[PDB]
Formats: sequence, C-alpha cells, structure tokens
Amino acid sequence: RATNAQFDSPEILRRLDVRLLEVSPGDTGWDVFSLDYHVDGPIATVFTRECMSHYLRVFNF
Amino acid sequence: KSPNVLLQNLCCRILGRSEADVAQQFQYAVRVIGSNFAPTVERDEFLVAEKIKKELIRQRREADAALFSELHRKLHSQGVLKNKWSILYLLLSLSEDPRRQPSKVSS
Amino acid sequence: LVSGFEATINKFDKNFSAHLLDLLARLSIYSGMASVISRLDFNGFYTERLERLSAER
Amino acid sequence: LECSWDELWNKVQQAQDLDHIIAAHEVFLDTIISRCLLDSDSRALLNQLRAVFDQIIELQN
Amino acid sequence: AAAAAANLNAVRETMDVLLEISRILNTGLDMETLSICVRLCEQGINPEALSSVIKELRKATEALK
Repeated sequence: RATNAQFDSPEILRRLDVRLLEVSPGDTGWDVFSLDYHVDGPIATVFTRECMSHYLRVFNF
Repeated sequence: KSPNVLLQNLCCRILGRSEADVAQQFQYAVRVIGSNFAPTVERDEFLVAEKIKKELIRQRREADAALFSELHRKLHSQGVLKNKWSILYLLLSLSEDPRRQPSKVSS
Repeated sequence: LVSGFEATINKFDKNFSAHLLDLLARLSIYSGMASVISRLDFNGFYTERLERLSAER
Repeated sequence: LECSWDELWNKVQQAQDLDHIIAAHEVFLDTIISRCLLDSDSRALLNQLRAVFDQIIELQN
Repeated sequence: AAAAAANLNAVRETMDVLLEISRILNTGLDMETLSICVRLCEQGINPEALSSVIKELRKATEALK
C-alpha cells in the first residue's frame, strides 16, 4: 500500500504469499526467506511445481 | 554401562575433567535427564528428513541433498540403534547453519 | 474503606488481567482473521506481558 | 532476464497449442539456470562467491 | 561367532554413517562423544534433555575462559 503497487488487480496480489523455510538455531533471516507465488487451477498444469521450485532457488540466490 | 555412570563418562568426554575431580556435572546431568527420562514425544523421523533436505537445498547444494538421502537410508537399513529418531533430533538441535560446511567422501 | 474499596478493585483487576491475557494467548493461536487481535490492541498499556511462556522438556 | 524473456514471449504468443507454451517455459527456465551460477559446473563460482559475500560485510565492520 | 562379528562390523558401519552426518551438519560432536551418545540412545533417552546437557557441558569449559 505504501509503494505504488496498489493499482494492481487482486489476482496477482492474491497469488503471492510469503513462505517460510525450516530454521536451524542461530541462522540469519536472509537464508530463511522465500516468496511462494503459488498458482492453482488449470494454470498449474501450464506452469508446474518443478518450475516453481527452481524459481525459488533462484529467488534465494 | 549403567545409564547414570555412562552419563558421567560423557561429562568426562566434553570437559577435560575427571570423574572424581568433579561430580557436580554428573549430578546436573542426572538432574536434567532424570526428570523426563523416556522420550517425551513420539518419533517424527520422516518430517525431519524432509527438513534436513530443506537445509541442504537452502544453501543451494543438490549433490549433498542426494547423499543425505542415502545417509538417512543406511540408518534405517541397519537398525542397530533402537531410536534412530533420537540421534537425528540431537544432531538437528546441535546444528547451526554452517553456510555450506563442506562435503567429502573419504574413499 | 480502602480495603472494601481499593483491595477489591485490585483483586478484580488481577483476575481480569489474568483472564484477559489468557484470552489474548488462546486467540493468538487462532490464524486472514487475526485482525481482531490487531484491532483490540492498537496502542495499548499492559495488554502484552510476555510473548511466550513455556517449561522445558 | 531480457533475452530469455523476449524469446519466451515470442514462443508463447505464437502458440496454437498449449504444449508450445509449456515447451517454451521450460526453455526459459533452463537458460536461467545455466546463465546463473546454480549448475553443477558453475558451482565452484558459487563457492568462490561466499568469499565476496563475506568480505563485503567484513569491510563494513 | 560369525554373526556376532558381523554385528561388530554392522555397528562400525552405522558409527561412520552418523559420523558423516555429524560433519555435514557441523555438529560440535566428534567420533568419541558420538560413541557415547549412541549408547545412551540405545537404552532410550529424551533428546530434549540430551541437547540441554550438551549445551551446558560445552559452556562449562567456557567458564575457564
């Protein structure tokens, strides 16, 4: 809301959700932070689960 | 060994001290272990295997994530340890993120 | 009196505060529907006392 | 992020069938993963990258 | 016998598998203390208490710091 991304349609705003990874004690928060961006429905067949996981690794780095 | 004196031997391993130079550490170890002596929860060894693989993927290593799949395999395949869940829970508690410690095979 | 007046207010305040913090804790485990907690505590004074209480083993 | 996107855009917008979108998305992924440092041969550069990522915060202190 | 020396080998194998897990997870334990933790864990133990014992025992030689 603070930045100018509140013009967006609710669908793309809805698909994103923050995803935790598991923590080992004394690990920094930068390693445990990845967005999920799930997609459900028929579009999940078009963009599969494996694609999303490789994108999450890209997101980490 | 009886479990109480085997608790004293562990305190001889960690510190340099002997079993007669100190007995307060063995007293404290019996104090901690002996109030909940049995496993206070049930085993969830599958879940934490799915968490240690998530540890090796988080540091972006995939050859070690498939090596750990065999390291978790051999423990179940041999079964000389009564609770395979307790040693992995222990190693999970005593681990802090090494930021990719290293890997090797040693032959 | 100050003990048929003030001590009764204090005892009621103790029990109400204890059950209020119990309510906030047992509502905090619940959950987008956590907005009731965030509305109820807007600025606050003594409605948060300890984040988690737990005993070992 | 721009050539892969342009290539992906052209191969998805032309499509007459859904497999032509899917087979383009996988190539978009498979050129990100190789132009970045997350392959098994670019792994050594990722290992060397830790030294850079260490000395930058070392310099702050 | 033969099956009792096959078991003496089959303990030696597990002790090295857990040793590999110990170094890739970077636990403070090495081979000697792991050989004590396995025998405790054989009889059945709460590891929730075991981890507290070891986080204290490693901190008691930091009192000679």
